Amino acid sequence: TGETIRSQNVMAAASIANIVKSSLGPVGLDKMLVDDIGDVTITNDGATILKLLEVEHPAAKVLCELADLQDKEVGDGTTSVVIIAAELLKNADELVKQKIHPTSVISGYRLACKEAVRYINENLIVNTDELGRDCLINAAKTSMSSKIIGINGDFFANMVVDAVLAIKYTDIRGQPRYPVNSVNILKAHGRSQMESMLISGYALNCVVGSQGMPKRIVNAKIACLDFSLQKTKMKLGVQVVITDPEKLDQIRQRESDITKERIQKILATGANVILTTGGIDDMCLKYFVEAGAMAVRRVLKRDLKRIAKASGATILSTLANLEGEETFEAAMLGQAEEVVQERICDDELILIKNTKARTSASIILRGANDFMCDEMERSLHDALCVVKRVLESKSVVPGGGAVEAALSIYLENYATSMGSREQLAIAEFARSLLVIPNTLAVNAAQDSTDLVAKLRAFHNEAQVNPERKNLKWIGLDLSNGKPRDNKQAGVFEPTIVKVKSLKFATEAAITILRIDDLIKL
Amino acid sequence: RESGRKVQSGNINAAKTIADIIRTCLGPKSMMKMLLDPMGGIVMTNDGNAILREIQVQHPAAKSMIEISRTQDEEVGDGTTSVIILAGEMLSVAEHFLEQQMHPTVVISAYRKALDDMISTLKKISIPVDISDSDMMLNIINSSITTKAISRWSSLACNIALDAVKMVQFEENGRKEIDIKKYARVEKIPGGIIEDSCVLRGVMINKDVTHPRMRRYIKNPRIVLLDSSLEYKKGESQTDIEITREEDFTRILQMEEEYIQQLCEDIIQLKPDVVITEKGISDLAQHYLMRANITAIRRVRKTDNNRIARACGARIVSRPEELREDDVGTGAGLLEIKKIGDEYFTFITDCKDPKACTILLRGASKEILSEVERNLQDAMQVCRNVLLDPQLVPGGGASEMAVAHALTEKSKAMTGVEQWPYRAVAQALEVIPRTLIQNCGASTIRLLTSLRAKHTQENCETWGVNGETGTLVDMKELGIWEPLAVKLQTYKTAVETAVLLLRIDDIVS
Amino acid sequence: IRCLVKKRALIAGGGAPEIELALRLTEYSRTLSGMESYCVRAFADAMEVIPSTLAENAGLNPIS
Repeated sequence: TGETIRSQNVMAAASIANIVKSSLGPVGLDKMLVDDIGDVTITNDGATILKLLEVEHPAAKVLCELADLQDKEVGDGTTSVVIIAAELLKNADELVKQKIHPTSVISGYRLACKEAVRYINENLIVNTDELGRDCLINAAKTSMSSKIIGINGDFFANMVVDAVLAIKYTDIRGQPRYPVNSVNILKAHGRSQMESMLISGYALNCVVGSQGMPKRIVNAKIACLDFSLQKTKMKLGVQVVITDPEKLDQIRQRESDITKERIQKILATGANVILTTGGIDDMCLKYFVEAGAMAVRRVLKRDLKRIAKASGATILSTLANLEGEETFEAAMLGQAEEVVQERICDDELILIKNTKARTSASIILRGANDFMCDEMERSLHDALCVVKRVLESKSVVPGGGAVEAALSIYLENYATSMGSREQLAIAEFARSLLVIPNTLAVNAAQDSTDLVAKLRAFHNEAQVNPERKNLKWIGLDLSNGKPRDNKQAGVFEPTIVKVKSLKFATEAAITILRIDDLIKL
Repeated sequence: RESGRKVQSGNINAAKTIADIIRTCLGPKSMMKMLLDPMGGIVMTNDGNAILREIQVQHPAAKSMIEISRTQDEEVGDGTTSVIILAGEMLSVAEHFLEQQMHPTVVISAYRKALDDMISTLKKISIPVDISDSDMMLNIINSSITTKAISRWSSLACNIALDAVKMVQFEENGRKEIDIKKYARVEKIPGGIIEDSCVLRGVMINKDVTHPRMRRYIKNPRIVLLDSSLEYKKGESQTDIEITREEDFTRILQMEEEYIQQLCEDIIQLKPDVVITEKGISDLAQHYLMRANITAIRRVRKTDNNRIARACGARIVSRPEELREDDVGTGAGLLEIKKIGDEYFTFITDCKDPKACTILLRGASKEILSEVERNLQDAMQVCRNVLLDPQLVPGGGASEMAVAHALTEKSKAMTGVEQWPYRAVAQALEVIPRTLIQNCGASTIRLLTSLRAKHTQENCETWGVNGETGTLVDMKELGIWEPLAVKLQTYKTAVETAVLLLRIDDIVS
Repeated sequence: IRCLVKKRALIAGGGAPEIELALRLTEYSRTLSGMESYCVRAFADAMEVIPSTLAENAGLNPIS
């Protein structure tokens, strides 16, 4: 109790922080979260692992909640915020053993947080659609394989990163912006992996219905069906009993002949192309092909929805009212510009080129082996996530661990000028910025102390920029402590992920430091 | 909770304690593990899956050992003993020394470079095997069976496996990869002559398809796939109204006979006489197919129905409407009932959908049946691996020594700080050679030395040490062979296990 | 609001009144004297704790 219970709290938060310190990024170390005593889950990323983990200290419970609050706003910053938070405690703690009030250091942590945002504001790169964020090439390259798509790594990074930053794409029906609801990119093996290209339109994975089926139609109306067409057994069209054998047969043979007539009415309402998320039988597929309609089967769900919303107007992915082969009730008028079936990736696949409501563009990736394609699933996840933050807030910040270390001397420069009791409080805020370059050293398997030293060694004034790197701070790497330029392989962060983290970590630092009990009164 | 140094040492012990006895079991020479019960009884085992499941492990890292042998078992079923040995010895040799300096992630990067180093060596070392020549694949199967230690029923099993796997080979995926062995099954028949073991087409069912009426012989008529909905409806095609009244009962029944009547009519058109319904088939419904003059097979599980669908090789349909010769039953199904015993066994033969086969095994009893069936299980795993990759690798520790010097040469050439982990993966390989030395009863020093010497002269193409002759020997000469793919996959899983375990530096509950 | 309508005059916060009473109450006690002098003097010093405890929370060396 008293000072002692507080110190146990500092120590508790430290233990939590060491875990996420050694589990940050995809280059972290996986941990074991024994969930019972027989059951375990093993995975990496620091925020995710706290939720899985039984937290039981009060200092530990607030820091798990903190990580969760930060996620709602932005899914980055979440492993990080916790680590900064804890460090404040540890640094503050020796000043409480000395003579300096917790209250006196904590006010100067608020002041210090105000200066730090002031730095972020004057330090920004806002052209980032021609050299990207976390560099251009580097963005996609890091979560690739280093020896299955690590020799294709330049070629494929250029394809995907450039395409995320600036391409035409749908949003939510007649709204033209950058894609923050992602790009439709599929991975399918075939051909060269050096032959990859962008096609204007959507990319579809599907099984053809070609046996009479027209494979080119200029201008088309698109029925994207979340409902499996099928046909199915329905009661009699005349009578409500049977009692003769001639009526039994006539009613059944009427089932084929009525369907052919319905197809033409569906065209006249708005069909030239049917995209069905389920499959279509041979019996049902024949009615469409003879009539002059492109009916494709086994169209992937991800593709079908994303074509639907770009095709706009009224569409039957927003509803699903339909049974069998009945006439269309005008809820399936998806709009498109032209539909070319093209042979690409040694499979024939339909390319719905553009739509009339909101134009699109897609990449059909080519591997050689299934193994290559699997790997680009991971490449693609990193490129999309990195770029997603660039698109919302064009203001972004060059440096990751370079900002923090630039900032460490800036705060101390501010600290010298302030003087008094507050000069030491600011100083200790500044020491905790330095955990950021340590945590990345950890994941990289680099020296920590060596690594921060050398970054502060490159200095003129405080300001981070790609102009110098051997005389000013800029970037890091996740596998080296070397500084890098932004046309090279430095790290960037978005503005939002950095301001929200520093702040959140200060409000946390005050709450854990406060208590001087937990005891039964 | 464990932290830091506790964890690294823990990993190595847990791996290690599993390993000691389980490494010895590899090879024709097999040491037998005693497990002692609290009830004072004994279970004796050579099979790695059995040892692991039975023992009480307290430590989460140990549990990861167990689960990776599940990974292996699911892919092949041989080499299951091997993966934990291999995975253990990566950690022993590399870890503790390099931690003190502190670089874990480095040891991990090195493992996967080395892994690639080994995959490439294998293609050169191996020569092709003809994947349609029985004789050449046979000797390979002969190597694998004698690990289990049955060598009498084995001889039959090998040959029956060869035709079974080959006939269920037809997987297309644009690259023509074969992992298909899921169409294959073993039909077990207690009783009869011990030597009638053959293969017959399609898929043959008995696990719940033993019934007293099934049409004795079908030599033309079709099977009609159904997941229908052959059962009555009290409305049109869904139930909208309840029977609780005399009035409700009367009205409803008319609708119920009609629904059934139109279903049977769509079933009969394509000419069956044997008709399978998964579920959605009633006491009134089945009575309707008898009156249709159609033998009905009914109330037999969903797993049997997946099996029967594969046997004609024709797709299933849940579509209740207009079932054609074109949609269901495509090709010819055929149905033979034999009484081997006075019990009804159902063969379904003929698959269109290029081929398919399953195995008849006839014991003279339950016990006699079992011996063949396990050894056949080993057998069709080999047949498959040979089909998958059409190279056969020389057995024993000859392959291991080839890779052992390639890493000595690579690690020197690169001169990174990855160099020393390369060197620890080179020595982790050598356990398999040490196990084979122990098997004869000769000193580890003398035979390893010679093996290393053979690298220098003849490059260990096939000159390894074999444990059943205790001497350096050409493995080709003996008729010791195993398939490339089995070697590659065992190696693969072991690096994953070594990498994942090394990433756990902390364990926190 | 209810506190001020009951008692019309207005005093400062911040803990300054609490020192100001104490100091007067020490001096007056000594002039008055008596056996109870010690009680009223120690009481006034009891007062000195609360603005001091407040200053520590605001962050500045409290006794000073």
